[PDB]
Amino acid sequence: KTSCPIKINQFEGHFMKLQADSNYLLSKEYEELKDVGRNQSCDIALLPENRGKNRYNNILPYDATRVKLSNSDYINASYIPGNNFRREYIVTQGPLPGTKDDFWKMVWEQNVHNIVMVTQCVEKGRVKCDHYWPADQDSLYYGDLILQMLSESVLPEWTIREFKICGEHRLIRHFHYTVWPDHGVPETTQSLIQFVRTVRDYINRSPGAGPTVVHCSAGVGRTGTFIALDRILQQLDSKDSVDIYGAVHDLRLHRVHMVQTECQYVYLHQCVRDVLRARK
Ligand SMILES: Cc1nc(C(Cc2ccccc2)(Cc2ccc(NS(=O)(=O)O)cc2)c2noc(C)n2)no1
Repeated sequence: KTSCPIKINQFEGHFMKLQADSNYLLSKEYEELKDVGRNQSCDIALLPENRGKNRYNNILPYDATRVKLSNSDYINASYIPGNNFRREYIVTQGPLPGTKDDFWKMVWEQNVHNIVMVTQCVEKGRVKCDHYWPADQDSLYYGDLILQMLSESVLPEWTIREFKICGEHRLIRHFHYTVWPDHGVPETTQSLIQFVRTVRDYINRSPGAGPTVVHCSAGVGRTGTFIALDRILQQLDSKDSVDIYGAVHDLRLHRVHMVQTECQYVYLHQCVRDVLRARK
């Protein structure tokens, strides 16, 4: 099983059916995804060299799909296919104090113009991501790069920041969703749907951009849900039919744990359901 497409017109009843007996058919599909991609080696991520480069020792890129620092080429970051092309996203863990120069190096080399962050830095007193961009308008050195924040706009559920980066100038936009708790789901579908549509709008406005960066803490759950939502919301505009199973499957061929909880998988369905409810 690589794909379970569901006709737009069948979805409400289908999803009803999925949620029956305590999400019983849902848990089965989610369970079926469990081992996807997991036959692949993680050997470079496991070198002694690289140990301090990994936030979490069980969340490592596959050797086959890992992003490489041009060049010790090692970053915890994976290439991810999207609705439109094969290297559409780069997905990474929340930077560490000791890898934030690496992270900006990758951003520069890969021609990234848009970053999506869907974790906070510290949640319930637990560190999730370093505060890896400038704290104000003063320019900062990140290895061989200089970065300056040009603007920060704080909205209730996300904050958009514009940076200028120069090497030894590109404009970068950073879309930070602030209300998605780790291992959890946002409070509403409407919020993330609208954030997803905002980002994609700007992506469309970014001629020639490299991959879009998406990250959270480990770079798998909220990051994987974000991207799966981005992909299906495009399918809802182009197709008779949406393939939530297929999307998550695909993400898993490329990185462990993409969409990391059953509830995140349920939430993807709740999103598609509500969009279609709104249309009807
Ligand atoms: C070492 C070790 N770290 C872990 C963690 C964090 C963790 C550790 C111990 C208990 C619960 C979670 C890593 C982790 C941390 C955060 C996220 N969520 S994400 O930020 O949205 O990707 C996903 C994974 C994990 N959580 O789910 C899975 C799968 N791995 N497990 O072993």
